[PDB]
Amino acid sequence: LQSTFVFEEIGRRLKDIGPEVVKKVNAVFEWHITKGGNIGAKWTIDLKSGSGKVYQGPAKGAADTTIILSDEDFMEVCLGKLDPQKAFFSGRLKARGNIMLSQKLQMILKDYAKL
Repeated sequence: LQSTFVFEEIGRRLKDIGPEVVKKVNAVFEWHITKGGNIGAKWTIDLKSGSGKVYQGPAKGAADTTIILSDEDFMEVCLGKLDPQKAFFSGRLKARGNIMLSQKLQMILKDYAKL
């Protein structure tokens, strides 16, 4: 899966910026990465306490938001070739629970990525 390198890089960056992100975000994001429409990987980005954490599999507690999309579509979002809001409205990106939290996540992580 192409997305594995991205989740690992998010975990490495959270070592440095995690405390500041956690204050601004305050939530737990679960990711179901599909291939052949079948779940090829699950990840959690826990931005709720400490320096935050990225780990494999479902949230240890409740996830605020769950996003489901293909490995390819996830990579296209990360490469700026697919707008995440456009993918959502076209039905390529599924988001459950608190949908707008994940758009907050998008904005904050884009800000830090520019530093």
